[PDB]
Amino acid sequence: APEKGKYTKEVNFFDE
Amino acid sequence: SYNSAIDQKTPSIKVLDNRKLNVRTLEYLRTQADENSDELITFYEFNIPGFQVKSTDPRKNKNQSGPNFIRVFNLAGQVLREESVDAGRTITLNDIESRPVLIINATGVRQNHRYEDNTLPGRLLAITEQVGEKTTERLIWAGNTPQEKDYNLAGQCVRHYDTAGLTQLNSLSLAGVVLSQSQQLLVDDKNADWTGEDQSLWQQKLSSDVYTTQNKADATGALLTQTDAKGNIQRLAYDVAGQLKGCWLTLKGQAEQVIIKSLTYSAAGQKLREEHGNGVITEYSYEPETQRLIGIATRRPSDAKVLQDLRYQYDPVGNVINIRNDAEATRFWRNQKVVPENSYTYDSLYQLISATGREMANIGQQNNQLPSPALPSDNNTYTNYTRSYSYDHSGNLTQIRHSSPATQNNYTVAITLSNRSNRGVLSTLTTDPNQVDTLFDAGGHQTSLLPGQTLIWTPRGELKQVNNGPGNEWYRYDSNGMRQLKVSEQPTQNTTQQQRVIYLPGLELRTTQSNATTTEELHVITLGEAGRAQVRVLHWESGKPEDVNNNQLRYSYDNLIGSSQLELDNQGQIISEEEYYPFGGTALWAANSQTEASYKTIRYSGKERDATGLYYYGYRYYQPWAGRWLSADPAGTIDGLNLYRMVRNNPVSLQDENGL
Repeated sequence: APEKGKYTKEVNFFDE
Repeated sequence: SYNSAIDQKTPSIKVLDNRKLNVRTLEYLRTQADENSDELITFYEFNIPGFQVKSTDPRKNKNQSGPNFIRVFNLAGQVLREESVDAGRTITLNDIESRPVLIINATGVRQNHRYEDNTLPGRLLAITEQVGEKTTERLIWAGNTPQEKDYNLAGQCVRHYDTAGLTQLNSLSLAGVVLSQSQQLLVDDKNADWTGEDQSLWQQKLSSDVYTTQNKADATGALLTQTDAKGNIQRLAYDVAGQLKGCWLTLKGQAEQVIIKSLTYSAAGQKLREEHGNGVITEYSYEPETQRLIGIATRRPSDAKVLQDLRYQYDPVGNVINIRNDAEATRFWRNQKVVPENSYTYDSLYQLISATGREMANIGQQNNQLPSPALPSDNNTYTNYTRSYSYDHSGNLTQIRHSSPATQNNYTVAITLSNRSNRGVLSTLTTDPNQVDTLFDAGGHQTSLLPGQTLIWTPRGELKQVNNGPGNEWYRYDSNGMRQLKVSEQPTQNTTQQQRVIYLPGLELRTTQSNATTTEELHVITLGEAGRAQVRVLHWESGKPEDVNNNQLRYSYDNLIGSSQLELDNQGQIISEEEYYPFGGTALWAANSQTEASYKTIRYSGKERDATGLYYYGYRYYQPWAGRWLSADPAGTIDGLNLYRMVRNNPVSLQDENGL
């Protein structure tokens, strides 16, 4: 889905 | 420099019926300030039990053609039939427990889901995609043996056979974080057909290489460290707020270096200051009042040099209208050191109507290819362009009018749309609005990318192959639909020329082979999220180039939406620089070497650009010369009735996570 700039989200180094 | 005459007396009205259901939504569109606003009415029809049967966008209501969607519900309100005008017809049956039993998509592919019997808890066992009968998935659940409880494996799916192979789960932490998993891949001459009961005849379809990866996690379940499938260990540290504050990489057989030595945050948890093991310090500035990102200042504290300083300006609503760079131009552009200001304007529906910026001089017309790099020797410059976009009332991008003065490359490019659908191709393919839906599948996936290029799709609507003229390129996906393989088969020189990429957790096994030998083997170690200033390490096991050095660290530096625009080495010198057209095309592209430009794969919005030009966004593929997606929306009407639209036609302020 279209979300805003990437700065808003929490850091994520490892997921699936 | 925002003009509010575009938005005067243009509200959004949701009209209700006597049951308080939204039967019309009303928009007012004013493209330029002097003229009058245009009322656009989207229609939603409801039956007597109160479910949304048919919906109609404002462009097809003027054409007097049918609705976009025609849904048929059961007595509980779940969709049994969905005749979309862009995604075809979907027939769905669920059982008593609302689990899927029978799905028929628009290409006529019947999907099954058989579960456990009535004496078992009814977990999923197999999935059959009948076209003529393939058991395409197979789930092996675990028991409560004390060997299973020692690794917390009780009641999990230990072996999960899917459309790309096997994903075996080995260990779980006390929170439920996977601490060890392994995965093999299906061989090239075989598809997923997991029929039968014995699993010994399923390992002869899998590769010999079992790629196991390991983790360690704290009591809060946050991942502390991660070993890759080759032995390269990333290790993270966390501060007292639970945020991430550091990162260390130790390659296999080497010591432990520093990748991130400090990472502080704001009060809202946004990134504030980050110093890398590069030494380069980036610093994010925010609005006090709205907490919007108003600055990305990348500074190298060895030459007192500001490598980039992007100051953003906004609308009151949060549309990016002005990006200026207070840095100087890099070493690739001789005789000029001022970076021009990027200005943007929007419609009343907040879709991009005009955009200025800088582009290279020898770029020519934009297409699927990316231009040649600007080396530090050929003393080339950049010029100023401006693009203007035009839309119809369905929100489809119909025309990009690139007008670049001082070079005389003024070209327009049109997207020719249908009358009944939002399916629209480039004007090179077809100029007729009636022969556009012949270029798509029944499910709405595009079948021809360019005049000499055709696309082949899986039963579940994923891109199986981009057929070029002499050389194909095929992919493989897991059960979630994420890409696990990319095999580019170039044509015959005297034999095939095959380039294979394996996507692993934190590891890309990019390899190149001829007939009998591997001529290049490259292990790309990734650190972090793409679009979140990712660091890559290119380690060559075989077939290294002469001029590059091994274990080359490439520190990516991203703009607001995550487009990788600067790559620096471990010392802080610039490797490659990139600017983008607003809908994703490569406008400016400078690099230190031609062979150091061949290894930058993640380009725009943190997404990997393939050799075919399409960007891989998770569940879908995006084509930046048109601003369209390659298929319909796999989730449906999450963002409006336009299943092929980009990020609300607002590609500077918004970006799409994972396509879906």
